[PDB]
Amino acid sequence: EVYSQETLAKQVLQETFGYQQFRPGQATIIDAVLEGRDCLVVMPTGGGKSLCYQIPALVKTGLTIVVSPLISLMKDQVDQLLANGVAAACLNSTQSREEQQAVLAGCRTGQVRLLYIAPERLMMDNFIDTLGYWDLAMVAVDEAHCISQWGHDFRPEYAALGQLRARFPAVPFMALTATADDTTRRDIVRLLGLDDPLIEISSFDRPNIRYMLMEKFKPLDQLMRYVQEQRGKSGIIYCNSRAKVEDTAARLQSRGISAAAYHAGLEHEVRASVQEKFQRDDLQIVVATVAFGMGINKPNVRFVVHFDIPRNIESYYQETGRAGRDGLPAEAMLFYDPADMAWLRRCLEEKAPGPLQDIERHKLNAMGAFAEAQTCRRLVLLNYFGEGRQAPCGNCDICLDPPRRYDGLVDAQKALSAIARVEQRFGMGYVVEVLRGANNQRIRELGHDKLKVYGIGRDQSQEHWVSVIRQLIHLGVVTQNIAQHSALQLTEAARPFLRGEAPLMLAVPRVA
DNA sequence: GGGTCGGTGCCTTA
Ligand SMILES: [Zn+2]
Repeated sequence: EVYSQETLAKQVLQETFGYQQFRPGQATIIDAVLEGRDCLVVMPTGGGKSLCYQIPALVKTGLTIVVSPLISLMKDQVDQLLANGVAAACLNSTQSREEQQAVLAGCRTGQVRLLYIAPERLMMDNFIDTLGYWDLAMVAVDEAHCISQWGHDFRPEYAALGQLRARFPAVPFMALTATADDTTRRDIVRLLGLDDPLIEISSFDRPNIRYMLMEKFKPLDQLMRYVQEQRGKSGIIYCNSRAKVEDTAARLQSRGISAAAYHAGLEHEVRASVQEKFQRDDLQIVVATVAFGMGINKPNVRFVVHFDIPRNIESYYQETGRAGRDGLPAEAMLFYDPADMAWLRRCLEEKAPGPLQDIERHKLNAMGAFAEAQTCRRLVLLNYFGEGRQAPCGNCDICLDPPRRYDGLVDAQKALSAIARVEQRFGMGYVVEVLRGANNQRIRELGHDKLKVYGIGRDQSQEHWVSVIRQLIHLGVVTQNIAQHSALQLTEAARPFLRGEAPLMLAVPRVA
């Protein structure tokens, strides 16, 4: 029968949307849902995510409920559908009671064909009761990765949508998202109760995006230099904390660079104005927390900067994926400091042990492995998402500037010697002063001139040496014990490196 | 030389 349903779908594709043909995989997804099967759609490339549920919604007789994470997303999606003559509506707190009653009346009557709604509203026990007295044709959960990303802590009603799926077993369910690795895919199936879903995964390759990493040495200065080299094209700078995004914004506005902070601490209409100025290109740069995310419709973001490393590869992929949507060259730049990773691990140890923390820890660890990789950045991303590839890309920082290594036994002995010289007590900021024998008070107030480690490594610049110590921490030769003021202690692997018995190769740092 | 670093959003009708 399959041919009959697709022709009805093809007609909707042409009549209400004006498009000519289905693109590869669109037909197979729409076919599946039109014959009653559940579906999980992971579409990082393709741009036809919304059509995958909106077209079967218009072919099926009955109501389609679209679960949506953001009020602004609901409104934008409803607006586009009404512009196409489709009877779409949404429900949210910003409406009046009279407005909501009219939406619900249209739902009972069937005037409304697609209803956009947040999980917190839909999962109310009495609301689900009134659903039974409608003609429900399909449920589609947009940005379904929220089920897993938020359903366990931030917004628990995202994990309750399975209760809805169990209440209406004969109504097909769709989960659709742009970013999801294997763990997230199975979690969506599990928490949503999809019954043997068709799983369709498109490619994660964005050839026009250039993945770049720079080691954080003087962060603000490097961030200043990178932006001033962008010569006024649009971009986003992500940081962790609201305080940081507010500070950095003011520093760039101190130069005359068009830049504005964005975070959830700002009143909402401020958020709408910054998002709108940015999108109409009257604002060059947005400094932002993760709050600046879903629903940003801007085709010409030319750079996305991560001033702080994200928590997992999915977040990094989704965030860098906002760049170069027009297909023209764009750049992703990550300012990496291993200290930011250890800060992220603390935040994780701060939470309850168990399987959820085990996964968050592995996701974090994989992100740190992406940052530390001495191989094509694109090969790490693609394979992490299960898309097998071995050919390096030629458009990452590893491919364009291959790593170069030098014998570090000399420099690492000079460093490993000077860190034992303090008896495990100084931090990295202290220890690197003695290796370049700069003149200051505690190198005499404690008496740290009468060591031959003082003034031994002025030969090379400051970035070179703290890079060495970071490399030794990564190899397990030095620890950073933050339980005693970030002092560098020495481990048991340190021994053969001071003796010169073990060979050692170190990479030069990432610098522009 | 400076994060002393968390951060994401629905929904309120006793
Ligand atoms: Zn590459």
